[PDB]
Amino acid sequence: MDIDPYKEFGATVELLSFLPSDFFPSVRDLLDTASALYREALESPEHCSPHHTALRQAILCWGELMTLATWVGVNLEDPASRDLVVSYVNTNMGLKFRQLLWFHISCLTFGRETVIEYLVSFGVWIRTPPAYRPPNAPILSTLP
Amino acid sequence: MDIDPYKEFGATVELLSFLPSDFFPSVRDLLDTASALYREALESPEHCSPHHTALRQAILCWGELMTLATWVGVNLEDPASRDLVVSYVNTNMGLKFRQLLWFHISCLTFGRETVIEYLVSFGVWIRTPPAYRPPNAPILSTLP
Amino acid sequence: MDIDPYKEFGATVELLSFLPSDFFPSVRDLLDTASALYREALESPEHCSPHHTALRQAILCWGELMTLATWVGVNLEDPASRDLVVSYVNTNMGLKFRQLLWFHISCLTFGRETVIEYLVSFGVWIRTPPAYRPPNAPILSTLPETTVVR
Amino acid sequence: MDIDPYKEFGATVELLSFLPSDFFPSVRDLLDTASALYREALESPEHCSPHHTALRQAILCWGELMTLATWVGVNLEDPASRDLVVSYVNTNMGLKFRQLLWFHISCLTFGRETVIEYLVSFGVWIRTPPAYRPPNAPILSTL
Repeated sequence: MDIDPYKEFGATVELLSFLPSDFFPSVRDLLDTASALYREALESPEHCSPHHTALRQAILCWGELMTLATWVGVNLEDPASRDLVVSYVNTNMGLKFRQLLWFHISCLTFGRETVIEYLVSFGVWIRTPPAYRPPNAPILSTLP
Repeated sequence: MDIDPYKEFGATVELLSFLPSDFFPSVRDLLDTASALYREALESPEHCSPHHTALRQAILCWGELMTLATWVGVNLEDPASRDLVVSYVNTNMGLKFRQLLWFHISCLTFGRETVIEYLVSFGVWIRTPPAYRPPNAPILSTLP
Repeated sequence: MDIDPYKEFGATVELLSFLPSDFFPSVRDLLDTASALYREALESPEHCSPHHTALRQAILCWGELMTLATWVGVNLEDPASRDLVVSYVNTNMGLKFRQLLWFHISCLTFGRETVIEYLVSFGVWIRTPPAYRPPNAPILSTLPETTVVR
Repeated sequence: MDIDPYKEFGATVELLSFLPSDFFPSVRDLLDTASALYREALESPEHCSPHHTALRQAILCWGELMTLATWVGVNLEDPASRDLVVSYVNTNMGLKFRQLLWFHISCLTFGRETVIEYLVSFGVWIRTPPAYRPPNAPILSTL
């Protein structure tokens, strides 16, 4: 099964590649935003939304990966190898889950259509070469 | 954040641990069942069901966990350690994911209420002394 | 004060004295059935049923007995004495609390009248001599004789 | 499970911790009161009240604990460890069970709301410093 966790919603892994890897906030900041804005909804026993379901699952997924990495590192005896494996994790699983959490939190806060239009607009902005790129990058906001 | 994944479906980790650990089919068997029965639905751009969303997320998480495991295993060179770490990841993460995939596949196939009643019935059955319980173990079936 | 814990429910200790020890699941299995089936109602702040009240009190006192026995054993210095106290508790209080928890869980699941009818039938079966009673004991279950869920 | 034996009624263990450990009457006095006032109600085949159910269970299971304690003491070696066992049984199980018996008997006799109000009032009384603490400790009464 070649499953794309976004085509269920309307985006694709290549639509989120418009945003660079250095754009997404850290996992700590994303989970803090989740606990701040959507905590009661996430622990509610209701199917509040597909975004809520996917977000619950993703949070538990990162919990499992962090448990595994912590146990492996605790049993590990070589700190250089520990740094290498934590860099590998943060590079691949870290980036993938930062993408997932950014997408779901933003679709909950501002809206799925707005998030997809923002993806297209930021793709345009980041494709435009710097000499002709506006200093005001596009951003999701509920204010003028 | 204290997220219980089964809660939004009406179940609990206490209810899925109410069944034995060696009852749940292997992760390969469950993934094969998923690919054989609901591949076109898991790869389709539709919120077919909360079970479909949770199943997509669980499959992707198992892929990521196995990716981390095989990467660290290929980079390491200790066979006893391979055995220890594979046993650890199995008995914890593989058990959690066996419970998850079993629950979701069985729900999609038979019914959420049917799966919950099966949980309670099979638990009481395994706990009842043999001479005072029905001789055959309970099992879910589509054939009338 | 000559209190019968089942009398308020219409059963009696003489009616539950026919069920053999092998008929009841272990105290751990019964407490697990409770925790997995009616935990939300047993921890709730509202009276749900006389069975729920009696079951709460039974679980609490089983815990207290267990803590007492654990303290006694930890203090004690003889392995044979530890085995003896464990055997005594498991044959005197273990069986009684198995009876109580089984009764209340089964009344919550199936029904009080159904448990009482099953007790009468099991009494007949268990008092009938072996060469004259059917080989399979009467069964109180939530499943048919095929044990296949659809 | 975290079953609180008073939660279904309206009190908690945090609420009953207001009263000290030396305040509750002895199990003998509590069982004598229970007998004299509600023997026919606790021996009757009726769910007269959740308080009656809890009181029946408490009486029988305290008798169970006493049977275990007497067997252990009869089998034990020396009066030193015997009195140590008895002191442990008292300070923990006897205290908890006279808490339970006091709560349910007082509820049955005066009223559940009255018992909870009495708990709050006794908390206030026991927190007030002695120089300003009245000698008339709060007491449950009908007349």
